[PDB]
This record gives sequence, C-alpha cells and structure tokens, in this order.
Amino acid sequence: STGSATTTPIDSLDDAYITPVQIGTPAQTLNLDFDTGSSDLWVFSSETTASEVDGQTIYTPSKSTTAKLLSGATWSISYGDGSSSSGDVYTDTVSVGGLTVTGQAVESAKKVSSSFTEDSTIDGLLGLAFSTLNTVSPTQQKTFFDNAKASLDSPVFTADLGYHAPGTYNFGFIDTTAYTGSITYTAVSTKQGFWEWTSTGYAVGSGTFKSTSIDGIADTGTTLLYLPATVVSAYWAQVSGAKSSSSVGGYVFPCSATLPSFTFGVGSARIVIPGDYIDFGPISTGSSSCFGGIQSSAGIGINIFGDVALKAAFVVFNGATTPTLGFASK
Repeated sequence: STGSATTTPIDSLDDAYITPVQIGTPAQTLNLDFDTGSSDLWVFSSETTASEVDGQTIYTPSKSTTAKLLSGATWSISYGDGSSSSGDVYTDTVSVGGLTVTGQAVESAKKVSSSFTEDSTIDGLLGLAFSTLNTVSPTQQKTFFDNAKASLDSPVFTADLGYHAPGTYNFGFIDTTAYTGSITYTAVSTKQGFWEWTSTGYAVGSGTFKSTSIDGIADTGTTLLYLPATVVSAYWAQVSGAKSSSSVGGYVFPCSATLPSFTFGVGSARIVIPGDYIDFGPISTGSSSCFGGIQSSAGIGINIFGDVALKAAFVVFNGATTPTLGFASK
C-alpha cells in the first residue's frame, strides 16, 4: 500500500504545516501537524477542557463505531518549545492520504497548553519519530508509520514541504518526479528516538564550504533551523545590522536586508536554503526588525534541522531495518 497527502502552511510565515487525517467511522477529518521529532498522535477532542478549545476541530470518539477506549492508558508530553498536552487513549481507524491503519492509538487530549489553544489551525499532532519516544503509559504505543510499515510497498515516508506553498507527505514510495538530481542517503542514529544524522558542513551565501560534522535531527515539527552558535554567528555576520537580541529571544535583522543563502552538507552533496526562507518577518506588527530563521541551538542541547532546512529539500525517512535519511534538491 501507499498514501499521499498534501500538507499546507498554517500561515504566511510557514510557522507549521497541517495535513488532513481521517479518524474513526464515519471519518472525522482533523488537520494534524506531522512531527518527525515526536511519536504521539494526539488530538483535540470532546474530552478536551472546554476553555482550552478555541476554533479547533475535535475528535469525538463516542461518534465513531470503531473507537475503543484503551483501558487504563494515559499520556503526557512536553515539547521543546515548552508547550504540552495530556489525556487518555483510544484505538481507532486512521487514514492518511488513502493509507489506512486499523487499531491506531489516538491520544485524546484532556488538557492542552496555551500555545495549542491559541493556534486554531492545528487540531493535534501526528508523530513520526521512533516509537520508543511514545509517551503512552503503562503500555507504549506505536506511531502511524510504525503500524503501517509492514503493509507499505517500501518502508519509507517522504517530506516535501513547500516554501509559502503546499507540499506533500508520501508513505510507501519515493516520487521520482518530485526532486532534481539524485537522493543522497546518510546514516541515522536512533539512540535518542529521533531521525538523528550528521551534516558534513555548511556555507554562507557564496562563501567557501566549511567541512565540519554537525549532529542534529530532521524535525518537521520545528519551524526554524537551530545550529551551533559558531555557525549561526558566521551566518548573521554577513547581514548588516543583524544582532542577537536577548529581549526578543534570538537573532534579528533589519527588514530592509537581503539575506544570503545557507548551504548544508549531506555527505558530498549540498542543500541550498535560499535567503528568503530565512526571513520570519517583523518581530511584532509594523516593526522594521525581522526575526531570523537560523538560530542558535545553544541550551537546546541538540541541533535541529527544522522546516527552514527541510523545505529546501525532498527528504526520505527510510524506516528499513537500519534506518537512513535521504536528501535531494528540488
């Protein structure tokens, strides 16, 4: 089997992407944030504290003839951005782009943090990291991909995120029309439960490539590119007037600037992030200070190849017995 679904930016900045997901019988379609940096499929629901729901579409398990309470199971998650959610668990039928999993753990939120409430466009998350990170207790549950894997034509999914435009998540096949040149594959460590890999270096604009190992994670659920302070400083030094602002929470730059591109290495190959992808717009409405899309990972504890990086590529998440990651230009 295979599946193919369009993923759409939630706003004009590509702050996140939503993908429609069918849950239950009859189908209830929710727009979920596919997150290769976590491993829980959780949804706003009829059980979510009413004051914490503001415009989201909810899953109502009592209206699904295939929903079953997973007795005794609870979940609770905290994300790198400080947001969180928790609740109980059902199993139900879940379909993405024509690919169906029966008995998928659907984690129903009883509580969500303010950042989730305030984002009316995201109805929940669909985790695509390794199932070892799943938070369901006392019986850990498998991701949608892990459940689908054996049935897929090939044990892979691909992320093809758009810049200010829709893109595609495919399951079970590689669309050879969706990228240019060849896909370069690179090793993955699953030791921390992430799609963790080592970039071979970087360049700023038309500058020379610096060969240096950068360990990080391919994370569709993180907006920006978080890299070591040395790398980030080298980038922003090429933008007149750019500076790190403790009050704002990262590098800012004059909105009048033209940003240089940023290249990262994948083996001997190179992915070029155009300068415009690095612009996240005014820090507040009407400001002439703009927020940068490349930020320091210092104090995150891990480098994160988030959407800013991934949307410059066609990315293969290869879930073979020994997982690997593939990147192509597009």
